[PDB]
Amino acid sequence: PQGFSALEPLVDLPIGINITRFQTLAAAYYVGY
Amino acid sequence: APATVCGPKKSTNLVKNKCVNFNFNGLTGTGVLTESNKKFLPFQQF
Repeated sequence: PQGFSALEPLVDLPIGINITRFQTLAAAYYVGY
Repeated sequence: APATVCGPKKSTNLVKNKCVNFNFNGLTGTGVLTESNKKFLPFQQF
């Protein structure tokens, strides 16, 4: 839907790992880069 | 690799209405400090 809304921070994690792929566990979801 | 374990860090008393050096979590300056009325957000610091 239209309209404007900001995304406030939730949590930060000081992990040293590296990531390249990701997965996911009426069932729809949008993916934007 | 992010630092995950570090030693304890001390603290002193709080003073107001005097030009005093301050160290508020890595923020360093020199000026007087006083009570204010501006409203921040739960995640906003500076």
